[PDB]
Amino acid sequence: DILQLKDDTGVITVTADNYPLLSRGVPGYFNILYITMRGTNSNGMSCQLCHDFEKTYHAVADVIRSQAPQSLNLFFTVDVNEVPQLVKDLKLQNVPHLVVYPPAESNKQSQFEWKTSPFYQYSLVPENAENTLQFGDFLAKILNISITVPQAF
Repeated sequence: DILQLKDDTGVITVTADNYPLLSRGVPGYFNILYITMRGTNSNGMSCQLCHDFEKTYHAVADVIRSQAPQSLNLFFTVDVNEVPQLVKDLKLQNVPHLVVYPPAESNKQSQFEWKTSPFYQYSLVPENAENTLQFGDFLAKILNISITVPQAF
């Protein structure tokens, strides 16, 4: 049922409704979680970084979905204005974040939670908002795959 939540871009949107379930993970699957903010903040200010990496996020997702079909990974996106519980649980203080949860150890499955499970974090800064190569390499190393991201020469 979880796998079928993927939109046409192959990305699953976290909601306040499905979050309690999704945060419990899927056995064997990595969780790639983009934590963002697509609207304005309370101050009425946009998040240019969120918007920029969003496109980088999807490009790399598409590449991996196409070149690593066997790969046990799930791509998620959560907006901090839409899922306040995830914001509290994850003690979020800013955006955007990109974190990757490895699958829980089988013997420790029932104790898996986005909130308490260790994760890799890809450092998001304006300097790499659009570097699909570097982000691609990041995931390829974690997922143990070899990919080629379109970037010309």
